[PDB]
Amino acid sequence: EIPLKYGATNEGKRQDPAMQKFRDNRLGAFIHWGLYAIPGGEWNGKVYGGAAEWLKSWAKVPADEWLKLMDQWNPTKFDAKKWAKMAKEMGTKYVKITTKHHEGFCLWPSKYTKYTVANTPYKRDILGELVKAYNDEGIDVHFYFSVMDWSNPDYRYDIKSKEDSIAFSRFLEFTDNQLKELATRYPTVKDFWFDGTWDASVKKNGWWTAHAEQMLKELVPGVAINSRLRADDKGKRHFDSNGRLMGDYESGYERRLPDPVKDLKVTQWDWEACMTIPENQWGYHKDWSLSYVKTPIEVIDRIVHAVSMGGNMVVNFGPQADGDFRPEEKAMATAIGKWMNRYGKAVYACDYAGFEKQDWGYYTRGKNDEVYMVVFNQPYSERLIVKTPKGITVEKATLLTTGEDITVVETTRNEYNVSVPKKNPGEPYVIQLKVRAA
Ligand SMILES: C#C[C@@H]1N[C@@H](C)[C@@H](O)[C@H]1O
Repeated sequence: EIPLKYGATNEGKRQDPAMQKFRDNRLGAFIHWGLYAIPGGEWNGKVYGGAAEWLKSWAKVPADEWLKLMDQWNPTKFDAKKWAKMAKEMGTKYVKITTKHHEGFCLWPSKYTKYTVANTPYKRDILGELVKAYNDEGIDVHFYFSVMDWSNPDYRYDIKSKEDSIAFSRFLEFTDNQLKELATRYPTVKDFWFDGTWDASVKKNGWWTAHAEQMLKELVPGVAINSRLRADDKGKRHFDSNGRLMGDYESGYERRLPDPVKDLKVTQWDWEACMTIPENQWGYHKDWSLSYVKTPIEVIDRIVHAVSMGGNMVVNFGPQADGDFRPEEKAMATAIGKWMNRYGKAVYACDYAGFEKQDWGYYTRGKNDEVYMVVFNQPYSERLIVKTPKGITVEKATLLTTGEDITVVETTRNEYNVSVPKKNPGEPYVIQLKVRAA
């Protein structure tokens, strides 16, 4: 045991109702909206292939010139109520919103900088409009916050002098102020998801990360805080020097997911994954033909994968400069929505089932020990292999949509062949099992 003052706080998984809710939600959407939406990946006639929200970096644009985009910020098609309806129709139980990205432009009228929605032609408090609209639909709201801030010159990448230390100490107070502001202006917030905490300046200031966590939990009862915020005394991030998880949930699976056979360790803690529709674009990019774009079933597969291993999944959207969503994103949300409406009993409020992974797809476990087989790969054998843990038998199988009974044949001790449905469902589908222990 190494002694640590700013290491892990939590024991195991939080089991208060607020965390249970965060967990049971399972499916979320991510919104990346900021000034980067205006150029849409293009600067000075040149289209850059990197992530559009990092365009300031790719095109080497100075802060003053970048933040001048505020003068064109006028999303006349924006309508918080439509956005919330879209999220509702997709089947998302929560939404995570970029309050401020690396660029430093704030979607709420912060008192602590001039780079906010207030100083734009649009003027209005976008974030407040969204919080109300989503909450009205019964959708929880979570706040993305970039610690790294390219708009504030007291920011430092590292601490190489007392001068740097002085500047950065001012920067951390500025940050605390924005955070307190967010927590008190918008007290229904359920989570803060920190990003841009990877620089050596932050790694050297673990105490501040632990402080930010404590500060926000005092202000917002039951609020959740991601692991990404946190560094310990030694600069170890996410998990501390004694290997204990910091924050309330693990938050490293970004555009990738744990292996279903090798990474079972993740079922021991809460966690949340996020993903993009193209290969790597979070903010709006005008040309999606530049990388592979996932199909709905590919996205659905990742959602169920996450849940099968006891984690949440958040699918990202990068709204247009005008405040509307591109056609591809509307189609995606609608498709995910249709499927969740039919099969979401195997997703919402479900968890790791403790069964050995099989090739046809994923198991999930319901709140009353339902075991759901979510089938993505249809075997030509017409038989779906189910190997049970010790002491578990399978008493019945049922097609979720129709209620029809599905033949279960015992092949060996602890193994069965569950038949495919008489009629091929033509899409990833669910069979529900009734199981019994000894
Ligand atoms: C890097 C990086 C950032 N982290 C992802 C969640 C996006 O915000 C991306 O731009």
